[PDB]
Amino acid sequence: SKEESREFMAIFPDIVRDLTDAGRHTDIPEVTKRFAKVLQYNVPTGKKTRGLSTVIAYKMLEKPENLTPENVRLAGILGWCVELLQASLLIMDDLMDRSETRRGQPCWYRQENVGFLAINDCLHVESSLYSVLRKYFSHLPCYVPIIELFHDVNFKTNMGQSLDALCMKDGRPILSQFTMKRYSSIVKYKTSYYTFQLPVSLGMYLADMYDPEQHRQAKTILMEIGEFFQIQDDFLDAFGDSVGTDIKEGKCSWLAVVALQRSNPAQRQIMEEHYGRPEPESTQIIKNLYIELGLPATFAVYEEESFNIIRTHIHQISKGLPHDLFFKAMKKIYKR
Amino acid sequence: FSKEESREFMAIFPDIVRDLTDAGRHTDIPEVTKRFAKVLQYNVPTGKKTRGLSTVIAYKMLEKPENLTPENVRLAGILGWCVELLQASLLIMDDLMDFLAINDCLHVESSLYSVLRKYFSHLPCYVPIIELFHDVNFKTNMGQSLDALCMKDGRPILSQFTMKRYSSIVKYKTSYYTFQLPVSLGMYLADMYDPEQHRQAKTILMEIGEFFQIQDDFLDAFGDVGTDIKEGKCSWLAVVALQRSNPAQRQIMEEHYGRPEPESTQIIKNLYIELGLPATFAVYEEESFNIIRTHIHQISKGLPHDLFFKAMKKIYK
Ligand SMILES: CC(C)=CCC/C(C)=C/COP(=O)(O)OP(=O)(O)O
Ligand SMILES: [Mg+2]
Ligand SMILES: [Mg+2]
Ligand SMILES: [Mg+2]
Ligand SMILES: [Mg+2]
Repeated sequence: SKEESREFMAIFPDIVRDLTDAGRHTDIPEVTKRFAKVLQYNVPTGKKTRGLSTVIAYKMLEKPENLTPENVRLAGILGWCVELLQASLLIMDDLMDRSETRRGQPCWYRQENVGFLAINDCLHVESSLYSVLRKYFSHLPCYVPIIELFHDVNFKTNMGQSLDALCMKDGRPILSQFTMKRYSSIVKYKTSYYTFQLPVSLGMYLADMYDPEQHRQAKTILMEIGEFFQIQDDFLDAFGDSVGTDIKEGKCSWLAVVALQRSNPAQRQIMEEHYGRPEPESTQIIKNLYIELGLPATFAVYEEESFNIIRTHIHQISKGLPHDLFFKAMKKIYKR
Repeated sequence: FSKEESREFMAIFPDIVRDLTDAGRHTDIPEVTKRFAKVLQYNVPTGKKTRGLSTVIAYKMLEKPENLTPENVRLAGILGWCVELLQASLLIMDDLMDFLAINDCLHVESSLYSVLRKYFSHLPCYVPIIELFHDVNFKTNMGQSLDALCMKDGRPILSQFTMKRYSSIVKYKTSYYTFQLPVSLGMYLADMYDPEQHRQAKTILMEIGEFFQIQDDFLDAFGDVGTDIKEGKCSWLAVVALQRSNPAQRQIMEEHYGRPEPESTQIIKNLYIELGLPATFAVYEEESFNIIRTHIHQISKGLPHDLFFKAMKKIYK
C-alpha cells in the first residue's frame, strides 16, 4: 500500500538524525557525518519488505482500538531496526562473498578507503539499532523482550552464516555436505529467523503478546514459509528471467541439493568437476544438468505441494493468532 | 590479582562456553556449535584477562563487605568474561583487517548479550548493564572509524594528527571499553546507579586511559618489535613531533612517516630523538601522574579512593 510505504520511509531520516545528529559525540563530527553516509548508502534503498512486514504484522496482531498513529509509528521504528540489522549482515556478507553489486549499486566494501573497514561499519550499524530501541521503547514493557530478540536473532543468523561456510573448503564446495537436512538448517538460521520470525515476534511484543506458546506456533509456520521462500529464490537464481551466480559461487542451493539426490554417478561427477567453477562454460554445464534432471518440473510440484501443506498447518493454528497474517505472508511469497 | 581471584575467575570460562554452545539442549546444528566452541576456546581465555579481572576487583572494592558472597563475586566474574568476549571480538576484527571467519567477530560480540541475559535478566542492574555494553560498543565502533579517517590510500593524513583527534581516538576506541566498562559494571552490580558517581569515575578512568595509550605509544618506538611508524599510526609521538617540528622537520614526517622501508622508521626515530620526545614524555608522565593522583584524592560522591589508586599504580608501575 502507498500510505504504508510513505509512512515507513518518512521515519528513516529521523533514525539517521537520532544516530548521527542528536547533539551527542559533538567532539567527533567527521565520524558522525561519515556514519550518516554509511546508513544512507546501506539501509534505505532496498524493497524494505522485512521492515514493512513488521508494520503489517503489528497492524494484524494489535486490537483495532489500540492502532493509533503513534503505535503504528513505533512499529515503523521496529521495522527500521530490522532493516538496520539486515544492512549490517549484507555489508559483511558482500565482503565475505567478494560480491560486485547489491540492490544495483557497488557493494559498500568496494567503495574507496573501505575494503575490510566494512567489518567495523557492519558492527557499527548493528550496534546502532540498540540506540534506536533505547530512545523510543525504554519506557515500554516490550523493551527488554525486543532487545533480547534482536541479540538472539543476530546470534542465530551468525550460526546460519557459519554453517553455510562449513559447506565450502578452500573456496571449493564439499558436495557430501549438501544434504536437505543441512540446507533446511542453513535457511532456518541464516535467513528465516531475521526475515520471518523477527518481524512477526516484534509485532507480537509491541502488541504485548508475550505467551511463548503463541511465539512457538507463529515460528513453526513462519519457518515453513521461510523454506519455500529460499527454495523459490534458489530456483530463480538459475531459471529466472535476467543475473544468478549460485553455481559459480558453489552455494548450497536447493537446486544443488535436489540435483545431488537425483544424480546417477556420471551426473554426480559433472557436479564434482564443474559446481563452483569461475568459467562461464562450467555454469552452463550445471544449468544444462539441472535441465536434464528435470528440476524445473520438481520445483513446480514442490511449489504446489508446499502451498497446500502450509495452508493446512495455518488452519490448525491455535486460537489467539490471526490466520490472515500467515495467509497474507503466503500470498506475498507464492503470489497466490 | 590474587591466586584465588585468578583461579575462581578462570573456573567460570568452561561454563560460559557450554552456555553459548547449547550443551545439553541437544541442538539441530551440532557441527557449527562445536566450531563456535573452538572459536571461543582459541580466542577468549588465553593470556592476561586484565579487563575481566579488573571488573571483579572493581566489584569487590565497591560492594558492601556483607554482600560479597561467593554467588555475587561469581556474577562479577561472569561480567568480567562479558568484557573479555568484547575484547576477543575486537582482537578478532584487528586480526581479520591484517580458521577465523569474517563473521566470527560479530558472533563473539553477539554472544556476550546471551551471557548477560542468562545470568542477570532477573536483577535491577540488568537494563543499565546491557545499555552500557550497547553504548560502549557504539562508541568503540566510532573510535575505530575515527582512527581510519587518519589514513587515506595507505598513506597517513598528517594534518589529521592533532592532540584533540588523538585524545578522541584513545577515549572512544580504547578507554570506554578498557577502563570505564569494568568499573561501571562493578558499580551497576553493586546497585550504584547515581549518574554523578558514574561521571566522577569516568573522568578519572578516561585520564588513566590517556596515560596508558601515551605510555604504550612511547614504548612502541623507545621500549626495550614496534611498528607504529611503519603502519603510519596516529601515535602520541607523531602528534607531539608535528606540534614541535619546524618546516624542515615536518617535511621529514611527510616524506618518511608510514613507509615500509626500515630506513624510513630509523629517520623518524632520529627525528623523535632530535625533537626531545623522550624528555617531553618524562615531563608528561610526572605531570599526568600528579594530576590523576590529585583527582583520585579529591574523588567524592561516596566513591572509594583505593579502587582508582590501584588502577593508577597498575598503569604507572
Ligand atoms: C553473519 C552474517 C554476516 C550473516 C549473513 C546473512 C545473509 C542474509 C547473507 C546472504 O546470504 P547469501 O550470500 O546466500 O545471499 P545473497 O544473494 O543475498 O548475498
Ligand atoms: Mg552473498
Ligand atoms: Mg554468503
Ligand atoms: Mg539468492
Ligand atoms: Mg601499541
